[PDB]
Amino acid sequence: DFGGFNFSQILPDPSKPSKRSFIEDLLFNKVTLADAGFIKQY
Amino acid sequence: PGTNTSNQVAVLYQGVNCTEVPVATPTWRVYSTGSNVFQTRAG
Ligand SMILES: *[C@@H]1O[C@H](CO)[C@@H](O[C@@H]2O[C@H](CO)[C@@H](O)[C@H](O)[C@H]2NC(C)=O)[C@H](O)[C@H]1NC(C)=O
Ligand SMILES: *[C@@H]1O[C@H](CO)[C@@H](O)[C@H](O)[C@H]1NC(C)=O
Ligand SMILES: *[C@@H]1O[C@H](CO)[C@@H](O)[C@H](O)[C@H]1NC(C)=O
Repeated sequence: DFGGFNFSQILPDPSKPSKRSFIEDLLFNKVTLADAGFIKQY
Repeated sequence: PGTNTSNQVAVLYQGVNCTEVPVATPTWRVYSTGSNVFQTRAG
């Protein structure tokens, strides 16, 4: 009840395993990285 | 945690699967006993 202001697209989304907002997920899809040490198993 | 507090230390093998230490430069192997080995994303 924020006076008619809608923050759903920047508030966290509980459904996703990572509680990222819609815009945060959009940004993470937009940027593609090259590894971050995700425990290389050889 | 600092020498004065304790001489007990923990060793982290960065980017290594925890099974690869049983699979396996450092002469000391006194930590191969394990029983408290924890596999983190760091190693
Ligand atoms: C706040 O904005 C979101 C959309 O940005 C609204 O969510 C939509 O709601 C309608 C009907 O409930 C659905 O058809 C859409 O699919 C929804 N969009 C998304 C991304 O879920 C939301 O209803 C708005 N909140 C309020 C109180 O009006
Ligand atoms: C911690 O190290 C300092 C050295 O500056 C020493 O004065 C202090 O006694 C040490 N603490 C204990 C419990 O030994
Ligand atoms: C490490 O090894 C086991 C089997 O060798 C494997 O199941 C496990 O997923 C690997 N650990 C990680 C963090 O990926």
